[PDB]
Amino acid sequence: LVHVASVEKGRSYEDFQKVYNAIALKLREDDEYDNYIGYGPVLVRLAWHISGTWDKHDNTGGSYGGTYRFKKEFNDPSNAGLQNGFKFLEPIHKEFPWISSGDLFSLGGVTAVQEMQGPKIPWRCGRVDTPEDTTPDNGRLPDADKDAGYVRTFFQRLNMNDREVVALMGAHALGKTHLKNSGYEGGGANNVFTNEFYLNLLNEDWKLEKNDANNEQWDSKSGYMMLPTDYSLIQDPKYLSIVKEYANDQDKFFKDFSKAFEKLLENGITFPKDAPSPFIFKTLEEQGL
Ligand code: HEM
Ligand SMILES: Nc1cccc2nccn12
Repeated sequence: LVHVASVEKGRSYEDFQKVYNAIALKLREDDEYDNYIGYGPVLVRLAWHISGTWDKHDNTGGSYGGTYRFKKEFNDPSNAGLQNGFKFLEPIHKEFPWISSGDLFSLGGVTAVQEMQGPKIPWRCGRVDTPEDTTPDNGRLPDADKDAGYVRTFFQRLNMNDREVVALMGAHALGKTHLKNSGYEGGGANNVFTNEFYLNLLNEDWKLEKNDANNEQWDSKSGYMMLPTDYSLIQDPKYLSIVKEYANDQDKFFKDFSKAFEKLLENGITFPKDAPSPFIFKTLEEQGL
């Protein structure tokens, strides 16, 4: 299976900046969502979930096909709550109906990270919608109740190494867990992209507690929470080294996150040699908008 990127006909950087802007403006406008978290965190999670179905072995899944639009994937139990991201993006897709579904979902995540003051994430267009029968089956996204060895093995399927996994998990500073979606609850209301996941892991007093869904999670009295898979990054010595690196170097985290996230969103895609270079979108702030 080769998935060759194909630029939406006649479109260039300025087209995609407009789409970016529309998402960014809606992020600013619809600020009440999820107890004033806003939609930034769920859009990042959406971009990851649409990409994280990829399997390096056969090139199935991945962002290219935009298959989250189909019911099998839309209704994956692992994707519970992402319907809110999809609804957010509906009027954007109405305004810009030429963009492919994969490009929109992935661009949503890029826009969210940047608008939340995260690193710039270079982004390439050209994902092409594929048919319903290309939708990957449920069960390719990771479980949260597991340990470091699970996390490490899981992410080999996505061709991610230890550094990539640890960098990517820093997105867990964002938003919160919701008992009705995942069987985990809490984490506060953060919508600023920082390296605080690593700082919190290292510096908080964590207790292993059961939540109201009868699942174990790690909680601190300050109101922070970590999944078992998050906490595994400080249980495993190789992950721990990396957690400490990012806790001590915000810029390095930003740079590594940006690379890993771009890679995640592009796994499975063949870019022709004469494809445009990745785009780096300006934030609303940078544009004076
Ligand atoms: C072992 C890997 C991972 C596991 C088990 C995991 C699990 C979860 C779970 C259970 C939630 C709560 C969902 C809810 O209840 O609404 C969640 C939220 C989130 N995850 Fe992950 N995740 C993982 C990796 C990632 C990666 C790689 C990213 C992005 C780079 C990501 C970004 C997020 C974001 C942004 C949220 C918050 C969404 C919201 O506030 O609505 N996670 N994650
Ligand atoms: N631990 C965790 C996982 C996913 C999202 C999130 N937000 C705050 C904490 N958190």
